[PDB]
Formats: sequence, C-alpha cells, structure tokens
Amino acid sequence: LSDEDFRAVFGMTRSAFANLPLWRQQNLRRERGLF
Repeated sequence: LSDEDFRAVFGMTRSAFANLPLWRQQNLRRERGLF
C-alpha cells in the first residue's frame, strides 16, 4: 504494497522508510499494527 496508505502512515515512501534500521522498522511497524 500500500504505497498510498503506507506513505500516509509514516509520511514517507517505503524506499525512504527502508532507510531506518531493519530491526527498528519492525519495531515501528509492529507497534503500528502492521507486519
């Protein structure tokens, strides 16, 4: 994927979000109810 909804969740494209540490993204993503 939801690049449209995803970008709205963090305010950035998955390409930029992937910039954050792999372990952290799961932390911010699981805390968000996704993944």
